[PDB]
Amino acid sequence: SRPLWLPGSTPPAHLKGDLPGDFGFDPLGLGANAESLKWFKESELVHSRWAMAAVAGILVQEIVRPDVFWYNAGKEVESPLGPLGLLAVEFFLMHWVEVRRWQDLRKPGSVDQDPIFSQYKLPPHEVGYPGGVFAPFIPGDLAELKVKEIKNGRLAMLAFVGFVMAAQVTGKGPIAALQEHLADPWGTTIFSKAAVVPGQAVAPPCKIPASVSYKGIEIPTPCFLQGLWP
Amino acid sequence: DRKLWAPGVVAPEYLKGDLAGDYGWDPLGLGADPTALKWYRQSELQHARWAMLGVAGVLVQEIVKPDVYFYEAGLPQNLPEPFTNINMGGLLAWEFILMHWVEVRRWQDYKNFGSVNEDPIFKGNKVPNPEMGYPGGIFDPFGFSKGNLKELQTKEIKNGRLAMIAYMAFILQAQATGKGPLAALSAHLSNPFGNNILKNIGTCTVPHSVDVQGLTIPLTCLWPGSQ
Amino acid sequence: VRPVWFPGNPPPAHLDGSLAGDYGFDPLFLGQEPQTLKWYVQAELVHGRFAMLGAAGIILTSIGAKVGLGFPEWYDAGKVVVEKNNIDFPTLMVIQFYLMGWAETKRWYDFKNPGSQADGSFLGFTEEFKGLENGYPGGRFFDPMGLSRGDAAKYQEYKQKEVKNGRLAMIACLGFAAQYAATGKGPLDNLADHLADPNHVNFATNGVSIPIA
Ligand code: CLA
Ligand code: CLA
Ligand code: CLA
Ligand code: CLA
Ligand code: CLA
Ligand SMILES: CC(/C=C/C=C(C)/C=C/[C@@]12O[C@]1(C)C[C@@H](O)CC2(C)C)=C\C=C\C=C(C)\C=C\C=C(C)\C=C\[C@@]12O[C@]1(C)C[C@@H](O)CC2(C)C
Ligand SMILES: CC(/C=C/C=C(C)/C=C/[C@@]12O[C@]1(C)C[C@@H](O)CC2(C)C)=C\C=C\C=C(C)\C=C\C=C(C)\C=C\[C@@]12O[C@]1(C)C[C@@H](O)CC2(C)C
Repeated sequence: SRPLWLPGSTPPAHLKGDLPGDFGFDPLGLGANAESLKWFKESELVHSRWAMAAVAGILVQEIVRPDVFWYNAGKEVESPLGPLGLLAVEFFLMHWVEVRRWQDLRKPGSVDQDPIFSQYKLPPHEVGYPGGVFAPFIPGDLAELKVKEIKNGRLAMLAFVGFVMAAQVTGKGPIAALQEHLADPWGTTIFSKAAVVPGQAVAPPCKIPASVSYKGIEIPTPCFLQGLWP
Repeated sequence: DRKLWAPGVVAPEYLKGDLAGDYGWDPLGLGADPTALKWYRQSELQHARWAMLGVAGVLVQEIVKPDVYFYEAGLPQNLPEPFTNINMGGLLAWEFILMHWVEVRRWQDYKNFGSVNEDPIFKGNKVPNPEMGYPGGIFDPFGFSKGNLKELQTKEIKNGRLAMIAYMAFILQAQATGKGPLAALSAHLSNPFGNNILKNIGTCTVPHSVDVQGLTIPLTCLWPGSQ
Repeated sequence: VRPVWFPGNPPPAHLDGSLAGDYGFDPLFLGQEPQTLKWYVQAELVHGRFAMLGAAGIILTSIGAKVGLGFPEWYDAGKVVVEKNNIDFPTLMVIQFYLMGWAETKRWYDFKNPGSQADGSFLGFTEEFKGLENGYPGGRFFDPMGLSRGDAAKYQEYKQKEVKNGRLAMIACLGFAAQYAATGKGPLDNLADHLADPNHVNFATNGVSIPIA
């Protein structure tokens, strides 16, 4: 009926195709429970959106400021607002917005109302897709755009994971590593940097130091799952 | 199923000649499960076709360039000039991905028969499927089928069984006497009593290991003896 | 009919094909009594889950020590941990026993009284601690993803996989112990020594396992 992740497989009984991006992929059956599926839907949406913003951010940061490594961009900004003032502002603002989102996740009819200016509120929406003031100028049909969102978001999740694992192995940014691959397509793969056989294991060493200073402390900067690296 | 593999044997009641090259052999009873019989026919076709390609490749590679050992042709320093000392990692990547695609497609044709026939990009093009293992269409472009299909399947599977035996023969000869197929044949014809499987079995000419761009491939022989 | 540990041998009557990993293996008839069999089922599951965690941890830390990261072997990690970090081993042990005693007494008194532990006495948590089956607590805390909920055939397949990987991990931890006692080195050091020379490097060539030669 609908396009599936495996063009010959049968989707699980709990994936009927109603959701955007529903391609019948749940081999572990994590979304079998109807209550867990709502939470995983919201987590997929926010992971997608965070990862899309983050991938676009790294790319545009690499283009505008190639002077700075995105993996090191946390300890190289030197803003006048210090580390902890920024951390406090971020903590409280993100706490507010994420607790609001969480309260919409639990009891959906709860939080559409502005807590200051009562005249403004969101229309009755679906969980994960607030709408209202969050969505001016929706260009076209909403279903196809939800599908587009979740597809670009899955791609961007994999893209951020790739940024991480190509910045730990190569030590270079996304476009820098892309040019590294284009300048040597057959030698700069992960297959051409690494190989395990029954008798030896060659893993790529990390280009990220194990610790960095950042103002009088030593932040542990570990490779993600080195050792399990091929 | 007629004219079985032995004069006095009976065919098992699941081998009745509906498959090509059915001599009713199955002495281990592995095809008693029909699921397993389907899967084993597919694996038989895969081993057969890959072994026909393999014997063809070893033979034509020894005939075109006898300068190169087929047992050592996989080494990157023995590769042709456009590919000599190529990075085996990127090569293995090309192969891994391009074969994962096609073999997963074939496997999904095994699981759900007739579900991966259509092209997934240009959805106007459908490979047919008379049988599982015989796609046809773009895989049968000359159109030798839509004729005697059972007889051609029989020819295919017979030559494929022979090619499997012949390639394992090539491999074991290369491990024993250190020579290719035709080199071993000419070495037999040079002295057909002092150069045969006697005085050559028991000695494995394969090294204990081979360094390939940093890796050490363990490089075993199919039987023990003399390094 | 059903796969048995000893093909041909009929399974015992008390081992119906209902529990996960039921292969009719009870030569000593230890679980012949039903309540004792429930107790031993939960014991097998706890042993196997602790052994899965232990095999995974030993394997991961051995991988890390083998590739060169800052890891001791599993037989040296306790000392290294309590001496690198100035940790008092008595304090750590009594904290561990306090917490595990709370948890395991809750276990025990849900086994004795399955209806218990769900009254809201702990912190008001009622349904997070009621238990689905014996040895399979479930709920939003022990089964946060809801994998027991929803698909039931998937749940049975997962029970089988759990008990079987648990038995395999118990065998694996017994193997780690015996391999340390014999070869005196790590598990993946043993594996690399075996992959180097599969012949001439095995349990038959330690002089410990087979004392004949
Ligand atoms: C954490 C991010 C995240 C989350 C929560 C979800 C959640 C969901 N996905 Mg999505 N998905 C994601 C990332 C995510 N996805 C990515 C990155 C891809 C591209 C590979 C997809 C591709 C995809 C498809 C094609 C489909 C779904 C579907 C679903 C739904 C059913 C599956 C389920 O319940 O599992 C819940 C999932 C989790 C709880 C996350 C698993 C975390 C485990 C513990 C670790 C996994 C490690 C992972 C393998 C490492 C990968 C990294 C790298 C090697 C690539 C559910 C709403 C189906 C759907 O829409 O049905 C409604 C569907 O057809 N997903
Ligand atoms: C995923 C979010 C994210 C995060 C955490 C970062 C983090 C960072 N970026 Mg990147 N960036 C992102 C997305 C992100 N970026 C995107 C999407 C773009 C494309 C527009 C960029 C383009 C970009 C450039 C061009 C540069 C950075 C730089 C930086 C660094 C300093 C930022 C700073 O001084 O704050 C400044 C803070 C502000 C100007 C205030 C925020 C702007 C207003 C208030 C809008 C915020 C609300 C709005 C609704 C969006 C929120 C939704 C969504 C992001 C969740 C820091 C490492 C700099 C760098 O390289 O540092 C070394 C740098 O030069 N970023
Ligand atoms: C302590 C761990 C432990 C426990 C409590 C159980 C408990 C159980 N198993 Mg499991 N099992 C285990 C480990 C364990 N098993 C391991 C490691 C394997 C793989 C070898 C298996 C393989 C297995 C199969 C294949 C089957 C069972 C079955 C059963 C059930 C019926 C038998 C019975 O009453 O045993 C009671 C067991 C004990 C009271 C513990 C035994 C302790 C003895 C007294 C000491 C000797 C153990 C050993 C020989 C010594 C080795 C170590 C030593 C050198 C130090 C019961 C739920 C059957 C079933 O239906 O399960 C649902 C079944 O078919 N088990
Ligand atoms: C092969 C291992 C395995 C498998 C198949 C299961 C399967 C199951 N468990 Mg068991 N369990 C295990 C290991 C396993 N468990 C271990 C090691 C522990 C101890 C922490 C537990 C503790 C436990 C409890 C307390 C409960 C279950 C429950 C369940 C059921 C629902 C969850 C589920 O579907 O799991 C599916 C499992 C997987 C898909 C495996 C995931 C693969 C992991 C992530 C690999 C990586 C491991 C990593 C290296 C180390 C993890 C560290 C850990 C602390 C997180 C199901 C029968 C619940 C139940 O029966 O509900 C009614 C329940 O209450 N299990
Ligand atoms: C989880 C399974 C497992 C695996 C994969 C390995 C793998 C390995 N072991 Mg270890 N080992 C295991 C379990 C395992 N072992 C157990 C359970 C023991 C205790 C008996 C040992 C004791 C041991 C020693 C003393 C040595 C090894 C060594 C080795 C290496 C070479 C193999 C060898 O010498 O034969 C060992 C193979 C076995 C003991 C058989 C595997 C386990 C069987 C199948 C368990 C069967 C249990 C049975 C179903 C129920 C029992 C009850 C029944 C009696 C009624 C290799 C890396 C050697 C080494 O270090 O290499 C350099 C070595 O010296 N092993
Ligand atoms: C696939 C195959 C070979 C493929 C070879 C290839 C790709 C070769 C490639 C290369 O060489 C070249 C071209 C050039 C080189 O420079 C590079 C390499 C890469 C090296 C061989 C299979 C070879 C397969 C063989 C020999 C299989 C034999 C199976 C038998 C006898 C089964 C028998 C039974 O199962 C039944 C039938 C019934 C049961 O009841 C009883 C028993 C008896 C068990
Ligand atoms: C082998 C085993 C049990 C075997 C039982 C068997 C065969 C039972 C057989 C029978 O009863 C039946 C079935 C039926 C009866 O009719 C017949 C018999 C025959 C009687 C249990 C292992 C059980 C093994 C377990 C629970 C292992 C847990 C391991 C852990 C926690 C490891 C922790 C650490 O290693 C790390 C992770 C890091 C280190 O630095 C720190 C430490 C702490 C050392």
